[PDB]
Amino acid sequence: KVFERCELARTLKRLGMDGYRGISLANWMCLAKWESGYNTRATNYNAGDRSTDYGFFQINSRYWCNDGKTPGAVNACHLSCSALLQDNIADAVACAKRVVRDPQGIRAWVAWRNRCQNRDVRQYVQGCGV
Repeated sequence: KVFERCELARTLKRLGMDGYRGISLANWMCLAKWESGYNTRATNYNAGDRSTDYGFFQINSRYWCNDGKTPGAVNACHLSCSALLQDNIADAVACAKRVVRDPQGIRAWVAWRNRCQNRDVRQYVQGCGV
């Protein structure tokens, strides 16, 4: 599913993502925009460590989900990676909350640091009424 900007903003909000652990909704939006363009079926394989990133948040299989084909994988989110390619984002949001509970916070995602950190991200939610 390819969410439309404000449709995702409103949903992330009802799922308690706005201000989750100090992270603004505009920031979760910025991450999602650069990670998948709001596409829940997005995937990216990493030849280096043989892992794959899944979903709109691009959650990696080496540490967060189990896809059954990644060496030395840990399943911190305790979920099949396939659960993160679904139209219903409840599981992706729950697993994103776990990722940010770690010391690094949202800085775990390189795209966020390169494209969102310390920048104006208000555009991501302006007009959504959130």
